[PDB]
Amino acid sequence: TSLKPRVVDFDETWNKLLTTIKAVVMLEYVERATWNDRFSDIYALCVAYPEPLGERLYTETKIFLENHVRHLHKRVLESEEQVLVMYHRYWEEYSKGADYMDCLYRY
Amino acid sequence: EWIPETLYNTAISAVVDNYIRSRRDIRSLPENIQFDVYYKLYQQGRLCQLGSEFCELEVFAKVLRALDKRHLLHHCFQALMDHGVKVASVLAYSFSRRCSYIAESDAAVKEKAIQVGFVLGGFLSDAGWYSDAEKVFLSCLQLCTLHDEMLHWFRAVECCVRLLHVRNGNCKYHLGEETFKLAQTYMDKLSKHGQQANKAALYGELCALLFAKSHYDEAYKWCIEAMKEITAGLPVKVVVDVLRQASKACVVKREFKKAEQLIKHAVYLARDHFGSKHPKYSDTLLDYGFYLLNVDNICQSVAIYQAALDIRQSVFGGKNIHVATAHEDLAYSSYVHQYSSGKFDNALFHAERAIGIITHILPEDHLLLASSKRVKALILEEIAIDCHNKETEQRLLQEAHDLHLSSLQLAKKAFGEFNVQTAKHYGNLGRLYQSMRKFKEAEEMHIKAIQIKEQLLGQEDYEVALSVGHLASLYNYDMNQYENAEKLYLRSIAIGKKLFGEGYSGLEYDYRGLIKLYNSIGNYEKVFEYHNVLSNWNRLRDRQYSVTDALEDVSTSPQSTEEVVQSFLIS
Amino acid sequence: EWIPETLYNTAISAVVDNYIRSRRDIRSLPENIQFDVYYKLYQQGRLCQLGSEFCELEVFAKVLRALDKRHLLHHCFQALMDHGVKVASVLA
Amino acid sequence: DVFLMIRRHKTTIFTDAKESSTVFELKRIVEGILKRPPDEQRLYKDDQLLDDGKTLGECGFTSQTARPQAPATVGLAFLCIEPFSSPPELPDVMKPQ
Amino acid sequence: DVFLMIRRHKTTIFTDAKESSTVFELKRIVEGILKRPPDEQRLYKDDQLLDDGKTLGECGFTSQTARPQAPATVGLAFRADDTFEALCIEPFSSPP
Amino acid sequence: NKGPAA
Amino acid sequence: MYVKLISSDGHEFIVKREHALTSGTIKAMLSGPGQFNEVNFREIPSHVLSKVCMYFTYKVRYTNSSTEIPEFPIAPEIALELLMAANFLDC
Amino acid sequence: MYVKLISSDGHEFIVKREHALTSGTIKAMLSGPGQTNEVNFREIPSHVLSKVCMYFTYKVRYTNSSTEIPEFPIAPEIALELLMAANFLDC
Ligand SMILES: [Zn+2]
Repeated sequence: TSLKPRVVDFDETWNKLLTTIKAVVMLEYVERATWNDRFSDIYALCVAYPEPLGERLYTETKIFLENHVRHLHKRVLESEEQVLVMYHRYWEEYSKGADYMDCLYRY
Repeated sequence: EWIPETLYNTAISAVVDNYIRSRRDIRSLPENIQFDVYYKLYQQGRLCQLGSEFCELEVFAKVLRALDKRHLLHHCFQALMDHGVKVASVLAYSFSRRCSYIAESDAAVKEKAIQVGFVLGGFLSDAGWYSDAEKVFLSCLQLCTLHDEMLHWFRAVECCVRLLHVRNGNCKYHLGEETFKLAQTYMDKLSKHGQQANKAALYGELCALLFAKSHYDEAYKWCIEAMKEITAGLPVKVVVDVLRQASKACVVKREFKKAEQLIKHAVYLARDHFGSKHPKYSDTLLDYGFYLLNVDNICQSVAIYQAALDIRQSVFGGKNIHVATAHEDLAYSSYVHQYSSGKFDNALFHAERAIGIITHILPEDHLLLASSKRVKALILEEIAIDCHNKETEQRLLQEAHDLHLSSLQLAKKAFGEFNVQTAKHYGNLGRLYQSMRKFKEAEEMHIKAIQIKEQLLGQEDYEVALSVGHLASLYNYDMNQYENAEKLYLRSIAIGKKLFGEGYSGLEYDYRGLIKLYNSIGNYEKVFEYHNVLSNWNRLRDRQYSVTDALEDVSTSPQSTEEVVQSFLIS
Repeated sequence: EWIPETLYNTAISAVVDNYIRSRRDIRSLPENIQFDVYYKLYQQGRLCQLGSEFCELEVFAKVLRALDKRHLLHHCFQALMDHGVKVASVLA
Repeated sequence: DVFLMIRRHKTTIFTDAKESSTVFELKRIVEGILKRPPDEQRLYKDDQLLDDGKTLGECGFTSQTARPQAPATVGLAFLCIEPFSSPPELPDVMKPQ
Repeated sequence: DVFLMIRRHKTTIFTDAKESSTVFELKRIVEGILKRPPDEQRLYKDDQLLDDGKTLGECGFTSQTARPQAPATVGLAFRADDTFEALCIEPFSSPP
Repeated sequence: NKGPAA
Repeated sequence: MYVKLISSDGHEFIVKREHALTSGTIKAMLSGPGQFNEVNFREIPSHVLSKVCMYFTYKVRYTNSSTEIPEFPIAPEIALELLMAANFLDC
Repeated sequence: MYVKLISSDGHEFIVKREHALTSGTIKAMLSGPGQTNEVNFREIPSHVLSKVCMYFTYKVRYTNSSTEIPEFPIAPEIALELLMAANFLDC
């Protein structure tokens, strides 16, 4: 369980990562134990054996946020006559969340 | 102000001093950790322990993935090649040995080998070890032609574009044509199966192979073909490689306007993505300085080569073939810059290094020696003229006479008798025989240099005009038939002002030739006129010669990637 | 004309490519083989790999008993000194 | 030329035949060792019986898969092919321990 | 300055003070971490009795032997059931 | 003057 | 204000916040939703984490110091493990 | 005319006689009171002998071959034991 490089499946680790990262953006309460663990799994994926899962992680979080803003853009688009209050409603939940995700992906 | 060492750097030195006990478990470290352990071994000077693990392909596979610190791997790799152990040769052999073992294996394991082959083969191609990069690329090409799938021909064409690049720098031009023909087999097969492969980089390699064999008509034809298929989605390294070798074909085609808009953008684009201390950036300057060398931009042509060499020297260690070629251009640039002054002090030292680096790493019959030994012989020729002691002159001219014919024979074997480079040596020998007092042999050499170089280039070319000047300078002094040189000199000035204007360096020795020709027969109505021409010559070029380098000349480029491509193509 | 390579010379190329994973296993081989393994190190140019195999007195003694090819051994021992490794200083 | 081996229980025949050589004539070579009739013995590549009429090149035993470095394999029956042995596995070294 | 590795069971309390600082005022630092009375814990400096008063000058370790590069340790435990527990410090681990 | 271009 | 660091085996390594923030990782570990003090390490064991906390006090006060800085002592056996945790802690 | 070969596991490696002339040790089995000729080869296992007699077919066909001879693949895992047979058989 040490931080030595090791072979780790990407689907299971991403799925366990997907729960918290879905709440890191679009701010929500996340458990203390999760934040410590969800930073460890990033090291375990970028230092994966025998090939680092950094290209996969970068292109899967990008496609994760691809399905986030697009799903968020639909809600703002259908909210006619109140786009300004809705745009800032999610921007404060995203711009801080973007720094929140940048905080998690430091390594 | 005594900033404490980072725990990252502090722990690096903590395991290097205990390397022997923990040697096995260092290979289990992460790649970012692993590289800094090895780079510290070079910094401490423990090259033997550094070379104790780069000789394994698997260890060197992880190290090659440190893309940010690739500039440090090159400096360590060259250090090992000066340290002794042939880490380039063993890695190529070890990769080629393991490559043939997965021929019957699945394509999942196989595809990893090509990925390893391209990063390792590309690195050795960057490091200059073309003789070992070829064996790497030939192995990965073999895998791509085993199982017939659409992706396999998509990378087989990617081997032949780089196979043709490691054979252009290794002077294997005879095998270069076969690779291009072999490339068209998979390229056409991919085109039939609904995939038009990009013929931009692959056509771009002929812009150097045919340029090397002085096939300027064919190279410029392939210069246009290569430039058409460029695309903004291509890698920047691929794009800049096309522009450099396309610009070179324009310089020898006696076209200057479209060449500078190509190569300056090549300098700008290379400096942007890579930087000012990258090997690809320095590769552009040598091609860029080739433009400045032929447009009589002599003042900054030496500087741009001096800048180019310093980039390679900071990244490519000591005895490296790329440093020698950088040494080669700077050695010749100082040869023409110090022609009137005679200060061939650093010119010979760069030339001496050019011989020194290549002879250690390349075979004695390699063609790059012929290019390298030619310039050093030109250094020895002008040195013997400037020296006062006649005993020194008679020895150094023979030493230069040794190099030219040894260089000429290598050119003759690889290029054929009817080629510019073989005729280029004939022009050198004619000038050499003038200093060697073999005037009758000088006459034979000059007529050989002018009946062959002019035969295929045409009646109007830069180098043909100089070859006339060599024989024009002959009849003025040794043969003393001034009627022959009267028509010859008139040709030298004629071609000189077509492209270079009046203020050209070779024209100074041409206008002076007419006065010297006229002074013998007592003609004076033209001597007074041509003395005013020299006064016009002495000022007009020096009116517009003020100090200005080329790195800030290009500066930021208003021209974009597409603004340069279409402008050159339509014109 | 184009003779096939000897099985001994083919197998000696197999171990030398696998040197990292079998460096510790090569010390148990007979004395008439260990010289060939360390000779293939020098023939391929592995000067730095060979230094770790001659600075050790325990394994250099087995190579020393292969006196049939001592003329080849004198060249390898001289090669490392020009290479830079002071095997003689370490052996002493 | 086509090189291949046959194993019934523990035997291994390293014989050679032309790419157009058929199946009937190579059983005579096998008869010289096992002393068994050619019609009684039957050979089995990739769990498939081979006819006597078809040649070695018509069943897939071509030159590239039957090289003199790593030839193609085929069974034999009158399958009970015994594996040779398990080589001592080598640590990956590069793999973390 | 004098640096300490005062610890108890799983705790590895990190703190710093001056060379002439009182040993008593270090307990106020511990008071600000675990929210315990200063007399609740007992300082077992090198498995022996250490008075609540005194000072770090003559405590038994100075700035030279307690640099941040290698600070010294002092045992600690809290009084449970009105009885002062003995020191119960354990090694971190046993790496190979 | 000086020499041919390389 | 004090930050509690727990290793893999549960042994805690409380230390001041100011000396902790010299590490980019722990700066990006307490920040975000973890602001709530308390962080945990699933992979890092105690013996190496004890040395990291030892380094934390070393960095802050020896920064831009006029005197010559003594070298940081690292055990030869801990040297490999501490280096592995150096990049992860980014300190 | 046919030369047999037994292994540690009892595997049979009956092959052609003139394919075995490359290794002189096999001829020593045929020589002496050995003159199929019974041979005992217990110390060398079957899996490595699957490459020993495999080399014989490679050896005899490429004797004075006009084309360039491809290398004989020797797996890195079996490299150590196969080299034992190379010196033992003088092949
Ligand atoms: Zn060395």
